[PDB]
Amino acid sequence: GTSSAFTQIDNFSHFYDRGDHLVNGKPSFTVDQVADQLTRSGASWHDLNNDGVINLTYTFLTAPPVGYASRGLGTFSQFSALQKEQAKLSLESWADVAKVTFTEGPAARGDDGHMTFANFSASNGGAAFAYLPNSSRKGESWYLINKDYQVNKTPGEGNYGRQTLTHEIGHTLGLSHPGDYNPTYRDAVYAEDTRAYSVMSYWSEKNTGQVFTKTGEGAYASAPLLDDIAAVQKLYGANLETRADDTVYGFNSTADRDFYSATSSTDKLIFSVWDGGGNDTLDFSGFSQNQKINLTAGSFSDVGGMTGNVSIAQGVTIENAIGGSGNDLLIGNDAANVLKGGAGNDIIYGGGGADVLWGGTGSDTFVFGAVSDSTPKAADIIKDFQSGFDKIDLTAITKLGGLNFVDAFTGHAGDAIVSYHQASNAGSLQVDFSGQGVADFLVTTVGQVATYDIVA
Ligand SMILES: [Ca+2]
Ligand SMILES: [Ca+2]
Ligand SMILES: [Ca+2]
Ligand SMILES: [Ca+2]
Ligand SMILES: [Ca+2]
Ligand SMILES: [Ca+2]
Ligand SMILES: [Ca+2]
Ligand SMILES: [Ca+2]
Ligand SMILES: [Zn+2]
Repeated sequence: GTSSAFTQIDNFSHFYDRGDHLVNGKPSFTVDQVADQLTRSGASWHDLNNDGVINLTYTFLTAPPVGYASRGLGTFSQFSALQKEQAKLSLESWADVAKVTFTEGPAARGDDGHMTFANFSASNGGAAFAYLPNSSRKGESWYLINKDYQVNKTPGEGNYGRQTLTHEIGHTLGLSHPGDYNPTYRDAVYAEDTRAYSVMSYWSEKNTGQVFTKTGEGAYASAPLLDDIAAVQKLYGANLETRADDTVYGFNSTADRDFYSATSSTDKLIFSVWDGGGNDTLDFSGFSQNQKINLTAGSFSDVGGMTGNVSIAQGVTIENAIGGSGNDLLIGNDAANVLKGGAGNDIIYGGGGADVLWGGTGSDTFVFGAVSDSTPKAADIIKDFQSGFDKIDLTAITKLGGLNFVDAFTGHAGDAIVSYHQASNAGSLQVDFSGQGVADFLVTTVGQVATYDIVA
């Protein structure tokens, strides 16, 4: 067996596993499988000028097009400045992940296509609608506005007015709904068909167990989520030029995107991280709720008192993570990561590569699941180890067999050596798991480590 600390880590890393199993009686689909499902119509824009990207233009209509009255949409009206500002933010988030550009202007000669945005007042027209890129109205999207329906009048980060724009633009890009779909999630074709995985879904995250808000309140992702991202990149290619240098997401964010920014402990973040390279950090230092942060590509995290609301896109490598003042879990990846616990009692799992770990205040547990996690040639470093408070857990390696603390390796498996260098305040832990008479596991610390601070 293992310790509770390790079990909590292993559980969270598998908590959102997708594929090859039944969930809610429906098949669980992987991100790749969903990317195919959302693009099953075959409709897309084309690179007419062959420059390796889809360059599109758009116009905020100022007057009803020819044949407009035959649509039955009622009174025509131009987008307001608010809508124009939000539409641009929606277009931008799509342009960040896929090789597509959107430039305001009239249909031009070298464009691969043209888009249009406008409003109507006749409810019969629905809350909003768009057309696929292979239709005769390719590029068009329409939004309802009247006394009885006002959500499109004040679109804004986090509200349905903004996700609507992002959703309709999705359609114009060639994305379909997760299913053909009175309809309910029961009619879904796969399990992850909820707004927790894709803004194209009609169902709430509640169907899959996630928790974003309370009744009476609304909370919707403003930008393309995990599956949406995969879907569009599969169509137009991933944009690696986006934020290719060091980036911070969340608190103290440097991503310059409203939906990746947190300035209050009450903020509700719902996003999927797309990044192009560099040493990146997920800073969630401003929240007081227990969190669970996973730096694995394509994985989900429970951020700011919510669950399954944050994720990293497939093919993205994020290097660092900062917990809040609650008791959190932090899981790194194969890269060298800087993992910060913050206040509270945290459990930190470095993974592969030499990692830098910071417990913070509170009793913290640095967990190791394999020997390859902290080797002599690539050992982790605990910068703030507090003897008699913190612990080093090797329970997943020793499986509770214990260690034999000695001063020098005798050539027996399980021999462990805890040393301290009172001059540099540096401590270390060595062990001979294989029993070859030399160390095959090393953990360096800034702060004296004792024999009792080790759990095995
Ligand atoms: Ca082009
Ligand atoms: Ca970056
Ligand atoms: Ca990176
Ligand atoms: Ca913490
Ligand atoms: Ca690591
Ligand atoms: Ca600590
Ligand atoms: Ca801590
Ligand atoms: Ca490691
Ligand atoms: Zn739709």
